[PDB]
Amino acid sequence: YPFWAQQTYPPTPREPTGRIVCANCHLAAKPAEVEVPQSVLPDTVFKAVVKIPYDTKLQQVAADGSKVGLNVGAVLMLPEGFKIAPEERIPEELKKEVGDVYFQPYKEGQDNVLLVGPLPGEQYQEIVFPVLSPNPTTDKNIHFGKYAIHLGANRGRGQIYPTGEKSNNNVFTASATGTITKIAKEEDEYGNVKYQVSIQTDSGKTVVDTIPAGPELIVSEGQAVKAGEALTNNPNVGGFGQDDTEIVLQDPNRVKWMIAFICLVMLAQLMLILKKKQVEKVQAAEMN
Amino acid sequence: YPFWAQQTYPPTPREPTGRIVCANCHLAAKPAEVEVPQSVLPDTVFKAVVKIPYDTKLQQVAADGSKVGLNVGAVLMLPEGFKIAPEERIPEELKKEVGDVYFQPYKEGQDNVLLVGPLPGEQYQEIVFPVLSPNPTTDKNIHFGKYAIHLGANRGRGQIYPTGEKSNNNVFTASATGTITKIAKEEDEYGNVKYQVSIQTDSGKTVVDTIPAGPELIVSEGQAVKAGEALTNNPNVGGFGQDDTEIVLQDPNRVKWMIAFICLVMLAQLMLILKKKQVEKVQAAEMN
Amino acid sequence: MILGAVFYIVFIALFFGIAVGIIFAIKSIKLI
Amino acid sequence: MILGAVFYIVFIALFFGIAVGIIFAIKSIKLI
Amino acid sequence: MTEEMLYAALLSFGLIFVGWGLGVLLLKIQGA
Amino acid sequence: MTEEMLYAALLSFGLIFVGWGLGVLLLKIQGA
Amino acid sequence: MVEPLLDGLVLGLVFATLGGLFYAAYQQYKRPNELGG
Amino acid sequence: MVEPLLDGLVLGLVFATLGGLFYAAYQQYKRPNELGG
Amino acid sequence: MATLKKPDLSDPKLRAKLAKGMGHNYYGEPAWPNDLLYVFPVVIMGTFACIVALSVLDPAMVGEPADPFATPLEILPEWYLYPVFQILRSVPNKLLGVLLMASVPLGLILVPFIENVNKFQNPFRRPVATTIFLFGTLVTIWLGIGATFPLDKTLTLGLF
Amino acid sequence: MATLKKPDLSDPKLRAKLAKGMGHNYYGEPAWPNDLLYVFPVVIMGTFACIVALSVLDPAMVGEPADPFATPLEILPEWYLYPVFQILRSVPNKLLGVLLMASVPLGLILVPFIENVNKFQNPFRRPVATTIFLFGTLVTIWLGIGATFPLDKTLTLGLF
Amino acid sequence: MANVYDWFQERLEIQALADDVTSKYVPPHVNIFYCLGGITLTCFLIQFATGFAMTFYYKPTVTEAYASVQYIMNEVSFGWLIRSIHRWSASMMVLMMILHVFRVYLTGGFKKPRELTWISGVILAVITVSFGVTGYSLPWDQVGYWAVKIVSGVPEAIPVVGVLISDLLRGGSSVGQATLTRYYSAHTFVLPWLIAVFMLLHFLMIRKQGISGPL
Amino acid sequence: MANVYDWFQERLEIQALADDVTSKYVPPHVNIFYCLGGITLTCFLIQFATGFAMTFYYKPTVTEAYASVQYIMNEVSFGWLIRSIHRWSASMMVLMMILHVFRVYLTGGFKKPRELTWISGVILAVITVSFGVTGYSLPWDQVGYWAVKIVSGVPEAIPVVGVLISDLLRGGSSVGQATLTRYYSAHTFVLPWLIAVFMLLHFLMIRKQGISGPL
Amino acid sequence: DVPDMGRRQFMNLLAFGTVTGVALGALYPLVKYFIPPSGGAVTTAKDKLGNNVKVSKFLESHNAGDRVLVQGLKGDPTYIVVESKEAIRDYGINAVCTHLGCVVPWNAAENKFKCPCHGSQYDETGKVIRGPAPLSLALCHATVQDDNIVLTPWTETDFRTGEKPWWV
Amino acid sequence: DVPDMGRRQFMNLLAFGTVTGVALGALYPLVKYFIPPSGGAVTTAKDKLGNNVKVSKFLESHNAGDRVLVQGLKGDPTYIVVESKEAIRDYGINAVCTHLGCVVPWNAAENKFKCPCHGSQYDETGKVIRGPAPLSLALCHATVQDDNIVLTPWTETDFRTGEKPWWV
Amino acid sequence: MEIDVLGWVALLVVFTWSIAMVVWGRNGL
Amino acid sequence: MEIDVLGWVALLVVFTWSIAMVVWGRNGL
Ligand code: HEM
Ligand code: HEM
Ligand SMILES: CC1=C(\C=C/C(C)=C/C=C/C(C)=C/C=C/C=C(C)/C=C/C=C(C)\C=C\C2=C(C)CCCC2(C)C)C(C)(C)CCC1
Repeated sequence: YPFWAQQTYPPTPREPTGRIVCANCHLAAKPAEVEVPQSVLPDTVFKAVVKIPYDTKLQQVAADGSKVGLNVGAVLMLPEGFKIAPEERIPEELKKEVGDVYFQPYKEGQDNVLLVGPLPGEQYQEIVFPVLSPNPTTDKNIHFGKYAIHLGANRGRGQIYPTGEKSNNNVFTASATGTITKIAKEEDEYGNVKYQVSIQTDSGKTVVDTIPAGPELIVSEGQAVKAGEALTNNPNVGGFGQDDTEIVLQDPNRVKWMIAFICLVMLAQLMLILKKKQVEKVQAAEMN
Repeated sequence: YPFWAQQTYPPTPREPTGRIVCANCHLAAKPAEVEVPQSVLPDTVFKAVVKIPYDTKLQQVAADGSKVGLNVGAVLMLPEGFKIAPEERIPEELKKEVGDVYFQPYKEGQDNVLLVGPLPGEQYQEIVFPVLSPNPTTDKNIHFGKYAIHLGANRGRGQIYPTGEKSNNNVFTASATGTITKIAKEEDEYGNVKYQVSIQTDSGKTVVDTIPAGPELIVSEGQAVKAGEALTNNPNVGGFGQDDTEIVLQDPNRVKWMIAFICLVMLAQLMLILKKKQVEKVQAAEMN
Repeated sequence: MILGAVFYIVFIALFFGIAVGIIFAIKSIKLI
Repeated sequence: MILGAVFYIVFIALFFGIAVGIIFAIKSIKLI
Repeated sequence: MTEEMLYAALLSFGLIFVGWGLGVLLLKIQGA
Repeated sequence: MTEEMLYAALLSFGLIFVGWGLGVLLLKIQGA
Repeated sequence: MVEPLLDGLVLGLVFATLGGLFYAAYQQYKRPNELGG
Repeated sequence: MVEPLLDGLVLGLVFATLGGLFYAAYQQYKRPNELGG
Repeated sequence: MATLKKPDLSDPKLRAKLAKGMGHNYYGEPAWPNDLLYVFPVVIMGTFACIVALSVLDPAMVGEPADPFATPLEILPEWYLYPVFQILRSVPNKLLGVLLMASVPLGLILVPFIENVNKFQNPFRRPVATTIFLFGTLVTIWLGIGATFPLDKTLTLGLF
Repeated sequence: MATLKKPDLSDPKLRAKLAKGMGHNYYGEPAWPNDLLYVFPVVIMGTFACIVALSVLDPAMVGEPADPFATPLEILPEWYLYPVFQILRSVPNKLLGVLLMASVPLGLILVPFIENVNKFQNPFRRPVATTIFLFGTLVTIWLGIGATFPLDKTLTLGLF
Repeated sequence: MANVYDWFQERLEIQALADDVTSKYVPPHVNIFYCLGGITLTCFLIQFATGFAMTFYYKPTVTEAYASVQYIMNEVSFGWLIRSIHRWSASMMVLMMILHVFRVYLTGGFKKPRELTWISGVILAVITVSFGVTGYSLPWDQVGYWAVKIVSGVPEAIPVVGVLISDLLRGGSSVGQATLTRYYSAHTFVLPWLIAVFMLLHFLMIRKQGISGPL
Repeated sequence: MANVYDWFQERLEIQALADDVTSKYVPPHVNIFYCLGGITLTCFLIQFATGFAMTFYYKPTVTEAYASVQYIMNEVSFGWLIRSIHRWSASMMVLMMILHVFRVYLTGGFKKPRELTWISGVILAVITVSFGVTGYSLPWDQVGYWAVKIVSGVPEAIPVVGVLISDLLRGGSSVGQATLTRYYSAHTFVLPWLIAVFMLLHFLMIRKQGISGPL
Repeated sequence: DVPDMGRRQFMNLLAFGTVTGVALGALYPLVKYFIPPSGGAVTTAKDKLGNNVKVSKFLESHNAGDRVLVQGLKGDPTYIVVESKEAIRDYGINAVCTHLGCVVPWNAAENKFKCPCHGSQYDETGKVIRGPAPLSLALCHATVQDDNIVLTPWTETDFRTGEKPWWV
Repeated sequence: DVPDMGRRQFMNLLAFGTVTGVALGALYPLVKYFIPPSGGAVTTAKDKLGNNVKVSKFLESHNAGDRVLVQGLKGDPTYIVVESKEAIRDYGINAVCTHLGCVVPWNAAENKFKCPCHGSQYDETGKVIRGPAPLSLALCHATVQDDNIVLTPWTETDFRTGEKPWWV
Repeated sequence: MEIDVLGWVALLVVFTWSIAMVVWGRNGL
Repeated sequence: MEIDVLGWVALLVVFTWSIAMVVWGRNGL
């Protein structure tokens, strides 16, 4: 979860390569988008939409085994002193689509990298960030310009605990290599079910191989398929996205003179072509 | 003296401006030269001549007053691991003109800045340094090239003690401003003679003004010439020079190919002019 | 989109105006 | 000085040699 | 992020035409 | 240190002449 | 890093020009000649 | 920093040329004309 | 009207040119005033305007500073480089693609030798070009788009 | 022999040129082979040789590194700058010398306007130049030498 | 006055210049796309001006390069304009030039009398792309530092020379300060001179031979 | 074979080039010193080659400039040759050019038909001296760092503009990194282009008008 | 019917004038570009290396009549004078000559600064004794404050000349 | 009497040939000039910043199955593998791909390195699993010595391929 | 917050007008 | 220690010969 990102990787969610640490545990890949407009003006509330699509009507494996809906997380990282819009200022239908979300900052001070989630899958198909542009006229190391924004979003539960052990939403190899002896089925007054399998004859050969509850097995009886294998099948309907995107923090002034300089041009251009015409005419008095 | 240079200014005799600290005490200026050849080859003994001219037959003022001959000093500073030639290697008429000189290094390690003197004026009119070029084929941060050498030489005794008080080979002002009362003449069982003068009436006015022995006075009786004045005359027939000079530490190889590449040229040039001639001739068959 | 589309129409429009207009003015005080 | 002066004389000399020489060789096997 | 490209394509292409027509049209309004 | 300049002057100047004469002389030895 | 706006800029004009290019080759290859080659 | 070798290089040629320059102006202003201006 | 001048085909000199592949700038609208003086500046000024405009509304990014230990995933070259880089990366032969690059130049030179077999300009009159051109112009674009994509829905461009 | 070609003074065209200040490269030794092909390379190659030679026997120094707090005493400019720097420093008027510098250029331009009063080349035939030239060429040198010297045996150049 | 045109006219024969310009005509198969050329050129002059403007602030040194670009953006007056224009106009030149390749080819402007022109065109083409690859990595940021890293490896595939070529390219065995050094000399001193000598032929021929003919 | 000269001759009219060269003559008042020009030129090409060689090692940055020159001398193969040649040939160009000023003047080659040539000559003159002052201080050592310090103060005497001019010159109020920056752009990108446009006129005129006449 | 010179020249003036508008338009930012960023945009002495002369073992290890350089303001080197019953002098003497500005040395003998560049001389406090230097050396206020040295513009008049400070 | 083509062509050959001699003469050093100085002219691991990985709180603060970069030799980045009963692996895996050489990442899931540049993949030790990369990743010897890490050329054969090390 | 939009239109309009102007100007293709 | 001298002479000799060659070559001034 977004929090254990923070928890495990304190000063940043992204490495120098652009990865985003999240992808260390969430092993699946599924697409993530991130729209925001092409330009904002300074001091402005504006929307940024995170997208995290997954096929709504299907289910993943849970802790113990059940077979439950699922949840989107996501860290987004806005450019320098962008921050979530202060709330008197979000206006209205926006309040509404933002919903009930928690925009938590990746470390004290960095308001511009926000963790978000675990939200529940079905209303958080798309996730809105109401955000507000800095103002380079008043914060004196914010300049106008074009800047990057990076999302990495994930949806559905992951493959490794922040503690270092495997979850059950992956798929177990087979330790050594030989002929299997026993598909037991544990369920001790707690920590539920437990398919207990093991291999043999060859050389040494009695190694034991438990495998949590909620994968399948699709490897049955007899057998010996080699060095850590098939046995499980793939529980994991989950997984992780990434997106980068540009945004220009524009200054209306630049826009204003630009527009002026253009008309100044268009005008000149017609004015020449006008001249030319007036010459095509003094010329017609020079063939005859 | 060269030694007190060292003594007062340890890590170098020259400041970033190119002065040479010596000139802080020796206040006179008289010319100093320094010749060395235009090129040396590597690993070579060669001469460097310091010059320190002064008019041999005249005399300066001494400690107490006497009226004695005088002495040349000088720090020279050769470029990187140049050093004084090792003595088996100086050869012969050179041993001879080098004479009886002490080439003392400005600090442990720097064999390439040498103090020299106090020598006595009349044989040390010119002072020879037998020196030996480094060898960039064997000392691996010595390169061929053109390098600077700087002398500053001085001759005859100076104006300030390394302790900070005046010597007697300068010329005393007059403290305040008024009418002088007394030309006394001390000589207490030691530290000899002592013309004792003083001024007055004006405002405050009794200040006392001793003046060592061996300047003149040329300010006599009555008087009042103002804010620290005339009184003494100029004892100091002494003083200090400076010289800089370039030297190339050449590599005969460069010279060898150069000479080859030239003849290669001269040859080509005659060879063209030869051709031209042979054409001026096929041409003469084309006017007639 | 809808906004550009307008501003856009008006903007060309407007210059297209000046264009045509100033031929004529320019034609009938006989300069062209 | 005395040394250059010589080496110098010989050096030009020598080329001056080749110059003149090779005109002639070059003249009388009739190339010039 | 891929419909900025679309628009751009789209109008880089379309707008040509418009300018085209528009000048051609001028052209008429004056008579070649 | 000021008689490097002397020589140089001196021969920059002189040597011209020599080359001069020397070529002129060639010139004779072949006949214009 | 990919650059959207430009990429439309490109295909846009690329095609548009390939377009008019062949379209004049035609206009021209059908009105033929004029003034005598 | 002053540079001896070059400085001779200079006067050397400067004078030497001023020299031959006036000397041809003369050679020439005394053989006059040839071929007809 | 336009403004005009008819080849004057009685002129030995012009003729001898038309002849050679070229008297071509001798007949037509005069190029002083007419096309330099008047329309030039239009093209130049417009060109400038667009580029300024572009530059103002969608300026230069500055990206991260360079890290000798990181390859950034998502590294493309500039765009006009894609096509090649496409190739370069669907061609397990190192040495090969490099030749394959080089050919774009070499080949491109070869063209007017080859295509000189005859002599028409208009591509309508010259079927075999207009194809291998259309052909290649197309592969180029398609190889282009090819890196806008991920490794291997790459050539298939993700539709087969 | 040399090799030669006499102005052909019957040619209206050459004449009309001689006329203007210039048919001058129409008569003489032919410039192909003769002077380009053969002697050029001589001049170029010699030029190179000397400079290589110079460069080898008396190479570039590298001097001390720059110190913002030290002015080095003994600082001159390059040589061809001396003359000016001389001036610059015997002219207590700041603003003046700067004009005085500037004039070398401006004045030098002025010359062919002025000296156009007549029309002879040869300076023998043109006394008044050959003087103010000789004159100035001399002051120049002398002002030059002037900084090879110390502040003020400077103009007197140390002999009065 | 005291007639100016004359003055020149006497001396230089200034006329011939005009009589030469004004005596040239435009054939009617010469339609809009015969601007592609001059546009690509226009683009390039814009490069040269904005480019040289940046040589007053850019540091081509591994510590200062990247930083300095930021200064330009950021703190120099119109830094962003200047630089951004450089950036867009690169692209417009690489493109307008592809567009002009198209009009030449489907006009067979490259055909007999003119094959030289086309050849030079292609070299211009290669030099432009190199203007391109080199410029791109002077900011010595993440994307540009890997481009030098890849494209300098490429030469190495080639068998005899190829390593040696790569070392010239990058100034040692591995991309480093020599590389940005050499890359700068390239983008700002070699390429421009090269690009001019060859636009010089490309225009000289064209002037001499006049535009291809009609379809 | 399959005749090469022809090939060109067909297309370009390559002949005219030769017929133009070979139809030019040398008058006999054209004596040795009418080499002064071409020599000054030769000198300059040597500059351009050795110069650009140094742009592959020189750092124009206040930390690395000085150090790098030392690398060139010192550690690059023939560094010393290259650099030393740059250094001597600067001087030979400033001089051979003074020598050519003399032959022009005491030939009145600058007279009527030619006053333009002389004018351009003088500008070449100024640009050369600037090649000069700027180059001299790129090693950013003691002597060169004071030259920028003095010559940049000079402009400041002038009343209205003059301060403003000095700041362009040096890139701030005081000599610093902008200065070496600007000075580099100058010596390696502005001056050379300037020097070429103006040797371009100086040679174009001369070709058009032929050498001055006899004495 | 065919328009008369005088009306071409009208239309000339219009396009050719409006074309300039474009040209200067484009020129303007380009010029402003080249005009360096103002550093004075929107204090404590410093050592050759660049360290805050800590006043106390600067009292200590220099002497009386000594005079030693120190990044002044605009970081110009400024000579701070150790006085002859030693604490500091009020004002510091800003070290650039006034000619084209080499850094001027204290000649300890002739009690006098002299520009090694082309010659100018100046007295024991500033006042311009020879030229080519126009005015005399700049000044400034030195305090002991927190035990850095703290240099302040010298705003008041020319204690050494009466009327207005030339430089402020 | 007038010399025959054939003897012009002799004299051509002589001057024109000797003129080349000059030209290549001058060319030669000029070329050698541009060919960079050999750095291999006439060892200890290093951190991103540039510090000598002190083996002991590098054991300490990375894990088991971790694999972290480190200036290898020619200072190429080299991945040093922390092994699953933790001291160090003998050899280090030199990190540049073998294609045009981006620095290749350990994909911890698929236990496999993959070049982000154009695609190539490589296994848990080196051996080249996809292309465009020709050979597999370089290697080298890692020891604990003085408690720096000390990397040595891997001179012996391709433990992962049998015959000769491609790179040495 | 759509001077921003007026913004781009301004580009579109020169692009247009420029073509437009060129064709008008030379009876254009 | 006078290849050093042969050294300079070599310069002197090209200077000479070059002039020399040029004059010979063009019946010279
Ligand atoms: C835009 C309207 C435009 C056209 C149309 C155009 C045409 C054109 C032609 C037909 C040629 C061949 C000329 C001949 O037969 O002598 C040609 C040549 C050159 N052009 Fe032009 N050109 C247009 C636009 C521009 C612009 C804006 C420039 C400005 C850079 C430009 C430049 C050039 C250049 C350079 C040549 C070189 C060949 C020559 O004869 O000068 N073009 N153009
Ligand atoms: C050395 C022997 C030499 C001579 C002599 C010489 C002469 C010369 C003349 C008379 C002119 C005027 C030409 C005319 O009337 O068309 C002239 C012009 C140029 N020169 Fe030459 N020149 C000599 C030496 C050299 C050398 C080595 C070069 C090589 C750079 C050179 C160059 C030039 C150039 C450039 C011109 C431009 C004008 C033109 O008509 O080309 N000169 N030179
Ligand atoms: C290096 C070089 C060069 C150069 C140069 C120069 C730099 C210079 C030169 C110079 C010269 C070349 C000079 C000359 C001079 C001369 C003179 C100065 C003369 C004089 C004279 C007189 C005075 C006289 C006389 C006479 C006679 C001798 C004879 C007759 C008679 C009489 C008696 C009259 C050249 C290019 C060349 C080429 C190679 C390289």
